[PDB]
Amino acid sequence: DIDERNIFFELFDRYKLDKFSTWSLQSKKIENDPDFYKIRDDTVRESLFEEWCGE
Repeated sequence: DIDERNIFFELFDRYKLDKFSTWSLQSKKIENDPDFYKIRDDTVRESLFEEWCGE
């Protein structure tokens, strides 16, 4: 419940995604990384990205 989210943006910056371009080009990219599995809810993972994008 919003806490853990910033972890993924953090991961998401760690690998400098594009939080706007695609969810997965960024996430299928962070995929194999144990950090995509920080949260077992994939339905939350991509919601992360959108907040962090302009967070």
